[PDB]
Amino acid sequence: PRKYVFITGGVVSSLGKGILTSSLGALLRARGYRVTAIKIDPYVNVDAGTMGEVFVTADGAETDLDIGHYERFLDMDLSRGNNLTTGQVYLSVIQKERRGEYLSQTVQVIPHITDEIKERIRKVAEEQKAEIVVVEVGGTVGDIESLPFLEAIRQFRFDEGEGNTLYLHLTLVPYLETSEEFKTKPTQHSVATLRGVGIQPDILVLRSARPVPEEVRRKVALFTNVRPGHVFSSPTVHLYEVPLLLEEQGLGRAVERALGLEAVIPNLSFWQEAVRVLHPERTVKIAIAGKPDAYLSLLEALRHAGIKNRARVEVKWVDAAADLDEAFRDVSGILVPGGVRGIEGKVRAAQYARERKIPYLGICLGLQIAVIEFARNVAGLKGANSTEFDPHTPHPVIDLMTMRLGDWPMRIKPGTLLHRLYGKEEVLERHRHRYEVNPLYVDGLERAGLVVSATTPGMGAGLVEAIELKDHPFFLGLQSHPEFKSRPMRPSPPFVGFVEAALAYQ
Amino acid sequence: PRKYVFITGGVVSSLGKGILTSSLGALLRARGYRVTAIKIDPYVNVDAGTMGEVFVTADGAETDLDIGHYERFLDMDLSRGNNLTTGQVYLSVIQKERRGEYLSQTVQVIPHITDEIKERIRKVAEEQKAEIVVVEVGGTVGDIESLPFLEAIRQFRFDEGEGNTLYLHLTLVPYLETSEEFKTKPTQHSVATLRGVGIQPDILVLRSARPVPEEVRRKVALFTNVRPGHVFSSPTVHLYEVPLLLEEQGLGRAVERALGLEAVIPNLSFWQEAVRVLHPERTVKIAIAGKPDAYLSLLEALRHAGIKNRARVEVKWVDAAADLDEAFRDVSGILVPGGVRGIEGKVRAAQYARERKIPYLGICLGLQIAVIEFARNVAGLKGANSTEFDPHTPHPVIDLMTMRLGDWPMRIKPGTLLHRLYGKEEVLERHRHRYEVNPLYVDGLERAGLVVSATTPGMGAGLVEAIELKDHPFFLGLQSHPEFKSRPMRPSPPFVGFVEAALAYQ
Amino acid sequence: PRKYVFITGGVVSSLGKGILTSSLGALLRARGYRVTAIKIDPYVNVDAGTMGEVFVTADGAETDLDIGHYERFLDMDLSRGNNLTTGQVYLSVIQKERRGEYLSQTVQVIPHITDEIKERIRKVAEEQKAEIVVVEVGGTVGDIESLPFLEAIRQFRFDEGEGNTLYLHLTLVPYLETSEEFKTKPTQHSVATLRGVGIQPDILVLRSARPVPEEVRRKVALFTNVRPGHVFSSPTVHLYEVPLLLEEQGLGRAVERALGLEAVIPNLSFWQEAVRVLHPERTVKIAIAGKPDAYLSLLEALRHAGIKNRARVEVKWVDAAADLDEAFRDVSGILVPGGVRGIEGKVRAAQYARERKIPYLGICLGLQIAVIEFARNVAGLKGANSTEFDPHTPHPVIDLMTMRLGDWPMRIKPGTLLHRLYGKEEVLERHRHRYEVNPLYVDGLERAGLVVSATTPGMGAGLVEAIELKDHPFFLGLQSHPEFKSRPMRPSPPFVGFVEAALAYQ
Amino acid sequence: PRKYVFITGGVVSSLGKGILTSSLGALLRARGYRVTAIKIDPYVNVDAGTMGEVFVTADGAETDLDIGHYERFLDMDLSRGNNLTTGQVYLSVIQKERRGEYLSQTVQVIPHITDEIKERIRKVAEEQKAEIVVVEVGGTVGDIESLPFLEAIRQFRFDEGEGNTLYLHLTLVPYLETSEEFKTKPTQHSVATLRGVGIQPDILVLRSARPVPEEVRRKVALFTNVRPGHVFSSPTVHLYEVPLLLEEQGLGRAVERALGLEAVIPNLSFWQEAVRVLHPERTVKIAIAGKPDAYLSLLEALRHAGIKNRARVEVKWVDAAADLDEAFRDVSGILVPGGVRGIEGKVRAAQYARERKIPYLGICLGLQIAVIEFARNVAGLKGANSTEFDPHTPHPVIDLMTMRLGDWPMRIKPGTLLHRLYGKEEVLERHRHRYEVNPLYVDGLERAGLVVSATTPGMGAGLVEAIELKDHPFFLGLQSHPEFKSRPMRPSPPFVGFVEAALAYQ
Repeated sequence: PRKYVFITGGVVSSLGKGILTSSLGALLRARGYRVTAIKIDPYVNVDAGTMGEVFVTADGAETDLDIGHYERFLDMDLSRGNNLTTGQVYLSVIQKERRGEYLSQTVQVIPHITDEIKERIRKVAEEQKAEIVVVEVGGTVGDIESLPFLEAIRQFRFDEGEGNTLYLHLTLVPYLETSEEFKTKPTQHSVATLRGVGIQPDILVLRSARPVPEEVRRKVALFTNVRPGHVFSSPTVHLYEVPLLLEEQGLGRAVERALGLEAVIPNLSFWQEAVRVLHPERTVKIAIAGKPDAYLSLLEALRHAGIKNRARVEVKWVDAAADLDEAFRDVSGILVPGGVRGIEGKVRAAQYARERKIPYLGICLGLQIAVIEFARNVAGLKGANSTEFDPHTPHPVIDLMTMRLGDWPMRIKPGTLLHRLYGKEEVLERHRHRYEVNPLYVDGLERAGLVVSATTPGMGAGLVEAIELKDHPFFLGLQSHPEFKSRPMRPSPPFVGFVEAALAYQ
Repeated sequence: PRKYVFITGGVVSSLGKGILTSSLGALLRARGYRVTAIKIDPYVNVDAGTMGEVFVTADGAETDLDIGHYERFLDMDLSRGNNLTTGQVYLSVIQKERRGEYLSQTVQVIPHITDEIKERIRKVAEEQKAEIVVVEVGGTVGDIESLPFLEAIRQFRFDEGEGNTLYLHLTLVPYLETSEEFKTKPTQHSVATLRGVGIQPDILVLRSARPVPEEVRRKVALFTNVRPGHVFSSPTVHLYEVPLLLEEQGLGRAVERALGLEAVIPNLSFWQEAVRVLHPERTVKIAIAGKPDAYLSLLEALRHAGIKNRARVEVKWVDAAADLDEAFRDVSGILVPGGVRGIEGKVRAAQYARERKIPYLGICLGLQIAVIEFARNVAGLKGANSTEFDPHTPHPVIDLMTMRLGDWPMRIKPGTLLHRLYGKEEVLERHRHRYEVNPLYVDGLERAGLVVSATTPGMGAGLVEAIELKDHPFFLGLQSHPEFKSRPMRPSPPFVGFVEAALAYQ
Repeated sequence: PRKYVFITGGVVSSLGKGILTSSLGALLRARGYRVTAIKIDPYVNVDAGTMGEVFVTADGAETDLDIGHYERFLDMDLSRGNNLTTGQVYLSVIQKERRGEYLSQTVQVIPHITDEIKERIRKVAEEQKAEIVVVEVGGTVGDIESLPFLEAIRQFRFDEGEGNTLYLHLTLVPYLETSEEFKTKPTQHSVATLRGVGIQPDILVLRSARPVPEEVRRKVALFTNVRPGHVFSSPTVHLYEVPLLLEEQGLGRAVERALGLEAVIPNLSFWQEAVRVLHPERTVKIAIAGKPDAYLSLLEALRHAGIKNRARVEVKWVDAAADLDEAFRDVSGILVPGGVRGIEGKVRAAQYARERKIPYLGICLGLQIAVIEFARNVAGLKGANSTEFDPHTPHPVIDLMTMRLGDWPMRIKPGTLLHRLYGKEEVLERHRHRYEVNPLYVDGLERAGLVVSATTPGMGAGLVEAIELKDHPFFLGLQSHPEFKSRPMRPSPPFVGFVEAALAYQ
Repeated sequence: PRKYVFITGGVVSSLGKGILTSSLGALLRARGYRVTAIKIDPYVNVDAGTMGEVFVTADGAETDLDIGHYERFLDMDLSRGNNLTTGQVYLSVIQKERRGEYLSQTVQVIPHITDEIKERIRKVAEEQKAEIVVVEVGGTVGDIESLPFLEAIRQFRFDEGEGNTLYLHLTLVPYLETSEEFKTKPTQHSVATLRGVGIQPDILVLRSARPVPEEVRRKVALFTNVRPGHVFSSPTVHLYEVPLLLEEQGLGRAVERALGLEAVIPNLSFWQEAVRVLHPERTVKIAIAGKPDAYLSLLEALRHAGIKNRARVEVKWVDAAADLDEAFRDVSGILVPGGVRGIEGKVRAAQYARERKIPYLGICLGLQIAVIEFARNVAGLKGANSTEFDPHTPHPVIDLMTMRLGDWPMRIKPGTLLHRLYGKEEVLERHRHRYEVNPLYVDGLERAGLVVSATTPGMGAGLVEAIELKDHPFFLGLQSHPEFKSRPMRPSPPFVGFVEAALAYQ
């Protein structure tokens, strides 16, 4: 029987519910279960494409960044089905009643919208063969946008039967220094609101400025009709330790028993060894061309890399005149991420990284920038540009034709720098872009020394996917967003390679 | 400054809020104000077309039947803009965010859905030049489907300023015979729920099995923070007296003062004279071919007619073997309404009404039935039928090509029975049908004695709009639904004529 | 393990929750369980003495009339402990904190007031050796006066463990004739309010103008998270059939299983036979001197009597010039109940009943009235009166010294009319009065023919308890309220005797 | 017309509502209004005597410490009537219904308890001739203990009419460093709960870890239906500046206009000059014999004193072997406060302060300790003690006979050290103690050099009120708690004198 663990938030948002969901899911995987995670975003937006970073799943769905957390903690490919919104649900039901599919019935929030919500939850869990599905409800309990979702998950208790559903609630326990006292009132009120929509939480996670004492934890239990052993503290601490400490506190065992599952000692060797590496062995500083959650998967990628290279990575944020030497001193690498509203400054950094032999990695726009840079100062195409930043450029080396989305096959040219990192001839990488290297200028660029180490069969295409130079210690650029597939258990090669050269340059 | 009177319902629905809205609006018109009414239906259906009768406005919108009440009490043409639903609102906002119109913003119920709601209310009121707009909120206060609408109307207090908004709340006051006591608790709780969403009602209307005593009314006032003079009883009583009694109780004056309007004695002569006629002068019984709210506008039309002919009309519901003579004894007229799932029985009644010279009126399907009937037993086209009830008939006198919606121009053929009733050459009537008289069979039908007293220039067309026979005392059929435009101040001619002949046949 | 069944009410009061509580308790006794009932009255009054009738328990407590229902259905003596009020609870806790018993703690509603509430519930159940205790919460769910009590009973689920508590909720399902439809919305909202204070009802009882259809019952179940088999109808029907029909519907079995009790066919022979007698065999009409719930136990007593005498009793309410003959024609008995504000009219009826040999029974004041009457027109003590209605009377045959409360021993004088009815020499009867027969006038009254068939040893006393006359077919008066101990399984003798003579007089 | 400003708290308690109430009241006094403050404590305790410090008013009432804040900010004597509790209210109403004062009525929370609450508020305001009364509701909005009080203050809007009541609500706006963002959700929810009990706050005060930005303040306004100009920040900052900054923000003007009062520039010279002194001119450190809110009035007294002596006072908390010299180095004074559970250690400090000529001040127990000390090592009465700490002492110099409460007249012996400080012959000081100097030992103590500089005429007495020694630079002890009357506008002499000598000893 499939088990469902619902996680809601109260008092205030931003208390790390995404990580909580991710960590609980990992704790369940470490017990040998087939797990999946679903993020419910109560906003009216159909998806996150009109929008913090927008994560992209293999199927091309644009989603909330929590999906990326879930993928990294579960080491699992998710899909559009794992990110539910108010817009999707309402649009879906509305179009159905327009097609008369409800057979002249009067469609209401309950049960029509709620039925749609539960159906989507079950559908994705099915397709993903999940034994335990962790569903995180976005927003804060109380706001009206979450009501249809709260009623939907509440109904699961009856639908699934005894022992197959569990409700966790994350809340804030303010700490007042003046009085030096913890306040449990907000938690009490939030739980009362939950009960008001018909839900009694089984487990409570408390987040506070300081770790929550058992005395305070026992108080919260007494006033929320929650067993003391089911109240936990969620202190501020390397995100990789989160699942470790939660397991140590008993959250794993708690969820396990409440779900009617025979206890299974969890294998947390990976996470332990991961945090182990996280005193390192070395420490290199790389520069990122740009002006936090906007680069979450990017930063995580550098993290994974640092680990594979038993080395800590510091990140200096360079915001791109010729006053670079300083901005780039004490740095062993330059990374131009995907993007915007001004590109010459980066075109400058690419130029610099290229002539000073500083490890370089351009993602999406970062690749197009190196190409614009190469074309100008090497291929001799003055004013070369992307039609995105100059529609009238005489040399549109980057032109048209978020269009390419999700996984796209990339064919790696043998014996290239790109081939060394992947060690394979073909791989899939996720896309989200509308501009590409102009086919017409590809001949001339290679004649000048620009290497096209990757292209796509299409899906559909035949476009350039990666560029490099046989000539600097490390100069690579890819059109896709390799960070999106990067996982702590499997770092993205471009970043592993980039970090390596940064260590060699050190 | 435009005034807004919002009317909500509590405890239970079906207490006559539509009539309350209509009556208040009429009381305001009798004071010389430009008024309009808006019905908010919280269901997810975009409109009422996938669905009680479905009213059709002049612009072709399919709406809740309350619109028809508003049109009849206000003697005013309304539009799709006067019937707001959850589907419309959400679909509208969703499509806007898909077109990026929200400029990368995160769309939420508040303020995006609520802004859309208020915008639609103001838009329609503008186009209709309303000085006072009465907005009725469907559903019952408390259910979650109404929350976005309750928050939207609540915001009007602040947006419109002091003296420009008023909130009325209709509730049920159960009466327990055993104890012989009135119960005000439900009202108290409902008002508390309203306050919970931020609304304090200014006026309360109490509906009970028996009229509500001032003692009970004064109690409700004490426990709802509502002035005693602002608590009224809504007893069961001819619907036309409703506005009269409400005015007599002081509801008119109350609304007037709360809105900051100098008192104006209302001119209720029409309604008074209307109820005056409603001991009549005569009394004819007509038969309606069919199996209540499903024929609301139909029945109202007969009501208006009876009034124009200073005569009361009884309605025997005939559900169509040759055992008609009985079913049609003591009756002076036969009416076949628009429709379905079986038509031969009506084809029989048309046949009967035709050979026994019994006043006949067919609406929509009722016209097509007389044509099928004529074609068979007069034009000699055995098995003649509409392709709607027999796609394989050898003589599809009624075929294809709710397609035609709203007002369509009808050209009345001079000196016909149809011309006598309308006394004009051209008029507009509202449509809602997909089947029409087949052009190919029109020649042969007239040669047999069937008169085409009306057709349409199109919009688009050239189709038959009305049929009759120079030969029986009254035999008429129209493709449109003339009942939809019928108002107590202006009865629909086809029904006025139909009732007349019924009196002559008497 | 002791089981607790809590019964709450929603929407409106007065739906017969007292009878529901009584009936459920009887259904449980018919299964061989030791049962007790507790009435919680949320008003601030300490008890019902400052106040519908005020019932008096054997220990002298003045309580709500529901206690009398419980005693009659359970055939059980209850005590002050079975009627809990807000005043008692708060006064109790307040006096405790004044005596520092809370050890310098800050006393709050929760847990101090709530602890007091649960403690009183358990205390009484203990003393009464109850296996299943039915607790009825007065008032309507939602009002703030019941909050401390709702929180207290809610806590019992956790305190008592799984299978030992059950929550029943009685609500109103309005019926609208116009629409001819049942409304379940109020029930839905009331249940939502219950959930808001943390309670999910296990069983729902629906009360409506007409019996509630399974269709409506199944709807309520769907929208209240209550199993369909746990939703019952509480129709209007002889109160003695109530437990019968509730058992037939499955309420007995339902409660049984939810409490984890092996099913036990109930023995409902008594109730069946009782309703059996209730087409009678005869039918006598008696008159009650007075101007409904005010005489509940009185009327029940006549009911019990009628049953013992296989005869139906009609009650003509006589409100006491010499125009009695009419007021007392077609009547075979006169009863002057306890009381007031005017007594001469009754003094007249006593006079009449005495000279016309009409069976007479005076309770409390009714006895004192016969004595005033005898003293005047037989003992020749002009102006004889009670100092309660004439402090200056020259012959205070009734004087001072609700003072005597509860059970008081009565010694029946052998071979008297009072001895024939009780067939015993000594019994206990419940009191509630301050005025007594004046000792000084007792000698002279007997010399005139007034028989003192009962007195009290005291407790404390030596006062007259009953009077009669060897001379009329039946003339009896008691100082106590024998109706209070009258039970359908054991009618009160004075009433059994009174009804008998009424049959003989017939 | 009397104005009422109600102040409630939400989200969590302890945000400084007492100071807020005090500060607003002072801002109103600085405008020339007659003001008073009332503290409502929802706990069930009748008063604070069974209990943070317990403040004592002139009439002998034992109250919450907020009363002391109000007295200090308003420079006004308050009474038991200014501290309302749930116990008082319920006990009061209960005793009234027991005396039948409600005339057989059924007493309920509403309106009986609520009527009692409003009556007490108005009664005290009357007796205190208040033009504007500031009422602070203890507890947090939402908890059920405050419901009767919230309903009572809500009713004032209707009772007092337009422009005479204003509602202020203090809430917490958590600040999350990780996100570096302010959270307004809790405020939104708390305001929604207030609206749920029928109250819409007119003004909001926001308390956060960091001052609240106008951006956040404007957001809160948008989501609480509160004008932006009526939203203020309550930052952490000398408590005397509080009223200054609140006035600078516009809170004074805001309250003024909402109350319909013509603006009046406030005279805040005192508070300004007070904070002016608070960089001082000097700085002495005194020791307090003991182990925070427990000594609030005590500490405030030292504060007032420091001000009168243009000097800052540091407080070293000495917890009383002969290892004093250290514990008392760098200190210029010793203060033994009222109290307990162990006194020898203090007896030691008194001894030390006496032989080393260190300014000493004993309050209540502090005086009795100096007497026990004197009697032993000067009067030669070995084992001398108070029967409170040794019922068997052979020399009970302190014995019996919180008994003496509130203001008691003290007669100052001319030309004494006690006379120099007060400069008057007679004054009133507040008491709260049961033990007194034993009359029998007074002769012998003076013969040994102990000076009785004060006694009481009684009320009732003739007991010692103060002791000193002509011989050390400053050695004083009083039986009363002079700190209770100490106000920043009028420091308590004993403390002014004590601080002076501490400066001289410096």
